[PDB]
Amino acid sequence: QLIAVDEKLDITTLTGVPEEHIKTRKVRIFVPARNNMQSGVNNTKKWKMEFDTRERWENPLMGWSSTADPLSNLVLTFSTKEDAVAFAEKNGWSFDVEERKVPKPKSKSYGANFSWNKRTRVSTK
Amino acid sequence: GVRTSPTGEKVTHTGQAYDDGDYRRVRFSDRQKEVNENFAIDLIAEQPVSEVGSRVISCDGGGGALGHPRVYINLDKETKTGTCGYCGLQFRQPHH
Amino acid sequence: LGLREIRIHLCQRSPGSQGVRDFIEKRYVELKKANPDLPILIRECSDVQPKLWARYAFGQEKNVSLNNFSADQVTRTLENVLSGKA
Amino acid sequence: TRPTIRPRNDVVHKQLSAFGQYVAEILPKYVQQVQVSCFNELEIFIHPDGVIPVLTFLRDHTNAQFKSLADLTAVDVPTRQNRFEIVYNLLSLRFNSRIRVKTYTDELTPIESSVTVYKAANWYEREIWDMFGVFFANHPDLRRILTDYGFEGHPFRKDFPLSGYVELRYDDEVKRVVAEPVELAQEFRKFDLNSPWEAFPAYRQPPE
Amino acid sequence: SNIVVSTRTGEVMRILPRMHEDINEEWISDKTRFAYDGLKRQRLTQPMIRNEKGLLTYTTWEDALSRVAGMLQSFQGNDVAAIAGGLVDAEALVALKDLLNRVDSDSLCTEEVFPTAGAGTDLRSNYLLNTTIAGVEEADVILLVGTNPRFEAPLFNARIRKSWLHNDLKVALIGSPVDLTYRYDHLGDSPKILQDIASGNHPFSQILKEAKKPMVVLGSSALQRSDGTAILAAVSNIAQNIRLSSGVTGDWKVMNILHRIASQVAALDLGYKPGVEAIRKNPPKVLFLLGADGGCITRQDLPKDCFIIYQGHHGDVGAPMADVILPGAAYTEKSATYVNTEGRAQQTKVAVTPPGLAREDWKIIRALSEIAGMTLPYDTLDQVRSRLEEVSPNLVRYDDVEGANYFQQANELSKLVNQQLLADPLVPPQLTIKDFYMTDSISRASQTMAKCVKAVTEGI
Amino acid sequence: LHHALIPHGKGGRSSVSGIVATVFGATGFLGRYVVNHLGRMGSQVIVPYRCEPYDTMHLRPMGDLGQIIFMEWNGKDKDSIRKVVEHSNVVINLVGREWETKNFDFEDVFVKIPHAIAQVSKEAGVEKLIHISHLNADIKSPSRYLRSKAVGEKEVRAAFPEATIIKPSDIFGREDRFLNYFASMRLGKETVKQPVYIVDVSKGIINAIKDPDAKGKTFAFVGPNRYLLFDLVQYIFAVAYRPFTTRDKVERVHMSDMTLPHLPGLEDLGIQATPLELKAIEVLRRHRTVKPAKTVN
Amino acid sequence: GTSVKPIFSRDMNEAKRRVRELYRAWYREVPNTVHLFQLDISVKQGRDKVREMFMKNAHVTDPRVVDLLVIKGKMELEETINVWKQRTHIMRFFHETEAPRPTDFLSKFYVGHDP
Ligand SMILES: NC(=O)C1=CN([C@@H]2O[C@H](COP(=O)(O)OP(=O)(O)OC[C@H]3O[C@@H](n4cnc5c(N)ncnc54)[C@H](OP(=O)(O)O)[C@@H]3O)[C@@H](O)[C@H]2O)C=CC1
Ligand SMILES: [Zn+2]
Repeated sequence: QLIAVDEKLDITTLTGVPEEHIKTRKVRIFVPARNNMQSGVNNTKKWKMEFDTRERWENPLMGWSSTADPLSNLVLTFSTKEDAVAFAEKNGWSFDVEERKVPKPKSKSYGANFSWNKRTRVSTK
Repeated sequence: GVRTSPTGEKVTHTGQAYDDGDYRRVRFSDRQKEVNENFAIDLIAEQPVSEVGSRVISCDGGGGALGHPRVYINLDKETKTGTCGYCGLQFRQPHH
Repeated sequence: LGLREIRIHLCQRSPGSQGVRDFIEKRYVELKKANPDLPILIRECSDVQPKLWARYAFGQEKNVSLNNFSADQVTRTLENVLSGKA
Repeated sequence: TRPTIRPRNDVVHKQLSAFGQYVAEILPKYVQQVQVSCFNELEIFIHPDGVIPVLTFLRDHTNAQFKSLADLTAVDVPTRQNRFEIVYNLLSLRFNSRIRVKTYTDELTPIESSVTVYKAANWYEREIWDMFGVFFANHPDLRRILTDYGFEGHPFRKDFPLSGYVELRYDDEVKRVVAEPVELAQEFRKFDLNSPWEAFPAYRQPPE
Repeated sequence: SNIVVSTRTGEVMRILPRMHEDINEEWISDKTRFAYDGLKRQRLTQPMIRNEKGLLTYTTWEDALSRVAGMLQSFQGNDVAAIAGGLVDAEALVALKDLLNRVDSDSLCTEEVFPTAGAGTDLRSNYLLNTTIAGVEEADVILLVGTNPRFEAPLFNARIRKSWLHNDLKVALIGSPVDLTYRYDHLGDSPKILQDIASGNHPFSQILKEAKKPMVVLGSSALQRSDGTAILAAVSNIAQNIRLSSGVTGDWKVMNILHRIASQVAALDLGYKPGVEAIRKNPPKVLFLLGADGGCITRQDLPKDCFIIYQGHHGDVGAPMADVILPGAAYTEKSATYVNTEGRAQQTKVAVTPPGLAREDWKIIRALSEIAGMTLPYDTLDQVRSRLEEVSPNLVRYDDVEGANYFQQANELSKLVNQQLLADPLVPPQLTIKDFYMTDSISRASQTMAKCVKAVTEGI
Repeated sequence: LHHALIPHGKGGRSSVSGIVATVFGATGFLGRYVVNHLGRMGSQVIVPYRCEPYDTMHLRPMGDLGQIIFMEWNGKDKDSIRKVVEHSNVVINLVGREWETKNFDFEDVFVKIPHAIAQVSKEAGVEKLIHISHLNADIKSPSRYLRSKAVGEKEVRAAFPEATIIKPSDIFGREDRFLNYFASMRLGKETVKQPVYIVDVSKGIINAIKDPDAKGKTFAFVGPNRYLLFDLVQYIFAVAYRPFTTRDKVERVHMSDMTLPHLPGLEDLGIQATPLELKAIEVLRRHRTVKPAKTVN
Repeated sequence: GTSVKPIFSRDMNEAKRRVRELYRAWYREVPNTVHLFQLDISVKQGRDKVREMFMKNAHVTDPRVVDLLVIKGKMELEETINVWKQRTHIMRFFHETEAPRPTDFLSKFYVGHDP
């Protein structure tokens, strides 16, 4: 009832992707950086897979931005790094992974503002 | 105030005009180039500066709900005139 | 035929690089004493066998492994490469 | 609770919970989980091998007799090991009720076809094969139903590009309609609308 | 420093910081934030060759590549040379290294000068910031010689300021009395003071003796002057005294060097000879200017009818004095590797595409090799990075900063040659804020930096 | 080089090839294929048309939005020619007529109009001009057609020194007048014909536009094989399953096709000529209700 | 472990048998299709195209992937038998209207930024 086959999964032949968009593209697996314009951190929770930037040019008429690759707007969401890496390997895409960056904890204290001899004494408030 | 390009074309309010060597001009030959004659910058330049005797004025663009969101303009800087961010109108305190 | 440069890739914590490490810490300076104009690059590997690259004239390159080599062994190997004997 | 809030029904909530527990008790071999929504919707999560039994039970049991198949669809979640999620929506006219059955599969594991249970599933299953690539075993005729003939790829997968890979035009050299690699005069503008400052504390996840 | 490039319909909109707790904390400098305006002006878009009138005219890629390849095939040896600029990536550096090696040349130089005497660039720790930016926060005393970190490395100075405010760091300086946004102890301006620190007569030697974790930093500006090797020897002697007398605290790594350009550390790691003295001693008859815009080499100090090739992205002091011009890509237009002053390697990403006929730098060099018949093995970016791993395997580890300590070897190699210090004060180029806005080709091409300079010189 | 003239994209419909072509006589048999090849790569085409726009209606799908611009002109007038080629960097001349007309005889069609086009293209700063004339065009020809063709070649060479002259022989195509003409007849054994495929000529013109050193050269586009007229007509009638224009055309078709081995051909442009047998079925499938003709080399 | 649910075959021999069956069916269908849709290709060219489409997937070593490919191939074969497809669809296999994309480094370097 069970094949018990021992081989790495590869569904490349069944997805219908053209051959050039498989061995040439380079996916990036990462946690998006926090937008420094805002202090919220709800967009840095999941992992994202995104493809590399290709050529965009100006349309001779109307001056719009024209592109030629299909995977320009394709961004995938994953719960963990391992899930994203497994998906990338299964689909036959070469990937680059960089580890999650978490802000290290800091020792905040209001009373350090009004210091008797240290330099943390604030000039105003 | 519509200016004319050195080639002979009309320059839009954004300053757009094909230069001598640009081939795209061929799209206008035997046809016309659409340029709006009314320039908003010139039309708003000729508006009179309103005189109010209050330190802070309000502007809603005229018409109430048919204008733009209501804003408040400070007139303390006597060097210049307070300008509405939406309408472009000018206000200024009665110096002397 | 003319040696242009040599590069030693050694790993920091691997034990198979230990002898190579010793070589530096004991005789690298002395080798620079003998060879004031030959660039002797030393670089860092990570879970890779220690290696020695010799780059000759016209870009010809030849590498030799240094895994589990002793300090006297790598001393002899560098002498062989510098003197041109094979 | 003011007129701006959708009112809750508790009688139906309790009834659906009791019936879900009943179905769970009868079929412990396949049922993995039972849930009731806050808006009184009952959904059952089962093992893939129990599609034919469980559905049959729900169609044929005197207490259930869910005679109608409202809809059959699939949901693609790439982050799961079993990528595809097969959803069966059933309607019972005798008891005026609705149920949902949920199953999981992947690209290579097939699903038994429920044509022997509901005829309505036939076309639905075809659509799934056309749109997600999920294979249904023992189907009378499994083939594409929506896409063009010879279309490569399954468009409703989350990794399929929105504009596809090829586009059609007419060529006077060959005097026919041909397909070429897609090129857009204006590329689709991708908008990042997700905001920080999460909205619903009720759905917060542990920080692992 | 890590950044986020915000683009819109294939056009760079703005630059924002990116949080890295070890490099840039959370911020970027004004030049980094507002110099992207220079990427849209004075751009090189097509290849150019000299016409019969002696002026530069546009041409196709084949014509320019053949014109360069003819001279490359005709010459050989030291008659062929190259200089690497301050905005060049490791890919193009190794590409040009291999290309000129295939024609048997070793004149691979950089505009900035690092003393090659003693160990030179053979030991990696001889020219890096070994204490690291995140390690500045653990020091208790710090000595800065011949540098102005406020304009030479703004985020490094910000980290020093943070450690000064929070860890009660003690800062002392040798050089011109510039303002560093925090108070420091000014030892003096003459390099002789350094010698006193080695001798022990100057009391700052005693003050630094008791320091549990002392840090010494020497800037490349002090190394650019003619007596740079003597200065490096003196600072190394100071660090030797620190270790032997006060005792080896452990893996503290007191010796540090702070760089000014992003392309220096990678070139030093790739075996490039720092400084342009090799070109001066043996003038070449064909010269490659890989983004070289420092103005160090003019046509006056080259042989007549010399062949100059400029490959870059901006029209600057180095372009009009060239014979063949090859338009390249900017850092916002290619996936490229840069190694910071800590020795940490990081790769950029493609935000937009190069304008017009501009191509990637390593691709240009590889095509030139193919045309000249000295075809290089690598064909794709991964193959280039495999070559980089071959030459220096730490250029492919994209977040590591750690490295072995070889201070003792380089130190005892530095004690052979004894050049005397000059009697000139250590005056850095970055005396005032007005000297910080324009430093490279991208900055000089921007209206924003021009506006900043005009506002600084006169303000309303 | 006028940055807006730099190629961009991937050579598709919406790409930019940097070619701005004015194709005179684009409403003809060769004009449609030339415009199709120019538009499928993303180039901008100016189509100057004399006829009603209804007859130009089929050219519109060949290009993307704004890539094809249709303009009226008169051969007798120089201002119209000037304003059609004002902004083009490539000019292609495909103006030709096989018969006499009370307004245009052979001299105006093949001498005066090409001379005006070449002169205006030179005065306008056009970089490339491509001119088409018959292969058998000689001054000493009995026919006024080919004599006028030769005079036009000489005059366009004089006016435009960097003009590229193409001399295709008996092009055969779905909408041609060679296979259809023979199939509509429903004399030889000494005359030899060397027909050339329509797509081969289209690709040759495109490559000549692209080719940098094909400035002043003269090409002769000919097919792979030389055919005796009798067996060629036999094969034409056999493919169609069929049992086997005033004066100039019969004289032209009775003349043998010249051989000019010194001139470069399609091989110089990297094109493998398509044999007649492969496309004969495509052309003649519409004349209905195997044993190819023997060749001489 | 690594035990999975089969589709049609248990090991590679049965999958190879099914591939051979499908190849036989396509080979027998090629000339009938060439005549019926009134093609411009020859039968040898069509069978060469069928061989190329088969050889494209010659690197698969998973019986599940192989027999799913076989299922698909029977689907297009069934589309072709019943003339569900138009003339255009059959050609879509030949890319007759597409320009040739060069593969050497110099050509790609000259044409554009595409790697
Ligand atoms: N077998 C062949 O056809 C080969 C053709 N020749 C040459 O190739 C060229 C093009 O061939 P082809 O396309 O088949 O010819 P066509 O008969 O198909 O039409 C030629 C074009 O020239 C225009 N034209 C013709 N006469 C005039 C005129 N008096 N004034 C303005 N425009 C005119 C026509 O436009 P309109 O619709 O208004 O008439 C038409 O669009 C010609 O120069 C021909 O001599 C080369 C070898 C043989
Ligand atoms: Zn207003």
